[PDB]
This record gives sequence, structure tokens and C-alpha cells, in this order.
Amino acid sequence: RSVASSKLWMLEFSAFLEQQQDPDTYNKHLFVHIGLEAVDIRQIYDKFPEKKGGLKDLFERGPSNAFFLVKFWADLNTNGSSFYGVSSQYESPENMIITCSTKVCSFGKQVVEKVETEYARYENGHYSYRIHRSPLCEYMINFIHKLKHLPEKYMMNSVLENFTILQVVTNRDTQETLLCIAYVFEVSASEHGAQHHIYRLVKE
Amino acid sequence: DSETDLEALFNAVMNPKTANVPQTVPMRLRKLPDSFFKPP
Ligand SMILES: *C(=O)CCCCCCCCCCCCC
Repeated sequence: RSVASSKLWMLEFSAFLEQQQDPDTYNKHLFVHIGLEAVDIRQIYDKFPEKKGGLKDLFERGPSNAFFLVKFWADLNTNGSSFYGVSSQYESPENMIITCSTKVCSFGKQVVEKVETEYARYENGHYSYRIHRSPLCEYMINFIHKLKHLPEKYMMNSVLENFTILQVVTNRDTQETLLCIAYVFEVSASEHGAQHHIYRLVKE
Repeated sequence: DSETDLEALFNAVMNPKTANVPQTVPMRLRKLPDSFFKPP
């Protein structure tokens, strides 16, 4: 349980492209997937939203064990019948109503936000939350298109230096930060595809 | 002033002569763990 605070654990996260060959045949490509070293949060504050409700504000409010930084190497090696989606799953000892806010940021400025409300399902003494096949926003579909249409892999990483995603999962009622995950990206060059490192975000 | 939009972002990399986006410290040059740039 890496991406886990005292109250919530993210067991699964994946962004994918699903292509319907025919009514019975679907090909799915994973861009990124999950399914601890420390990073000084001050080194990344410039890549995320500032001011009230921004990364610094959220981090200072705490709890400090809810804050993570995920470095993804994305697998972009893939080709009307397309669905771009994201799925994630969480577990808690508590039955909460949670809100998941996902902000796409460019040079630290918010470009789009998706907000999702999720309710608990009892599962073996604990509670599960699933965000199942959330459609990827048009901005992200277009961004992926533009990335793949660049001539050189080095250009893709150059673009990605200033592209980030911030995911904040909150208890809707209490506004307690259950998980806050900062995502940073490079392109995978690996024969093994998408990879990731998960870090704890610390104050210094 | 620099611009911060989607065409500008890709334009900056595709045609660096006409780039007008904020300038920043490259991630490689920051105080970050070595594993940050070595995938498993
Ligand atoms: C729009 O509504 C989507 C909000 C962001 C969803 C997060 C998906 C993570 C994107 C990873 C794809 C790889 C791109 C480099």
C-alpha cells in the first residue's frame, strides 16, 4: 500500500486507450498504470497551482502523510471506435463520501479540472471506491495527439517538463485531504512499457 | 509577456526561435533523487 494515508489507499490507477475492433473485440493500451523515497515539496511547488487551495496551502494544512509525488514514464506506443479513459480504485476502513478533483496544469497554471463524487461499497470489513472508466477530457486527448505528432522523443519530454496533474481526494463532508497526488511525466523508452516511481512529499 | 496556451507549448519546442513561454529550471538540474531519472 504505497499511495496510502491513514484513511485511504489508492490500489489502482490507469489511463488507457480502448479500441473497438468489432462488436466482440477490444484492444486496450495502457498509457500509465499503478496496480518510499522522500521528495522536498518546495522543489516542485512551481509546477502546481499556488494560492489558497493550491499545493502549498493543501500541504501546510496536512496531514503530511496524505501527500505523494508520482513520476510516470508514459507508454505512447499505440495507434470513431476509440475510448480514452481513466480508472482508479480506493480502499478505506471508513464509509465516506469522497470527492476526487483532478487538475491538469501547464507551467503550474490550472488548465482543466474534473471533479467526481464517489460513494462507498462494503467489501470485507472495509469499504471500496471505484472511479470506473472516467472519460478522459478533450484537452488530454488532444495533448496526447500533439505529443505523438512531434518528430522527436526529446521534444515530447521537453513539452512534458511543464505539464503536470494534481489529484486531490477529499472527504466531502469534512474537507479533510485523504490523498493528494502530484504527477510528473516523461516518455517511456523501455521495452517493458509504462513505469513509475512513487515518492512521499516532505516539507524539506 | 509570455503566453501559456496549448499551441504556444508545442510551438515553443517545435520552433524554438518563436518560443514565448515561461522559462524554467529543468527537472534534471533540481535537488531530486537519482531514481527520479532512472526508471525501473
Ligand atoms: C480530463 O478530464 C482528464 C483529467 C486528467 C486525467 C488524468 C489522466 C492521466 C493522464 C496520463 C496520460 C499520459 C499523458 C502523458
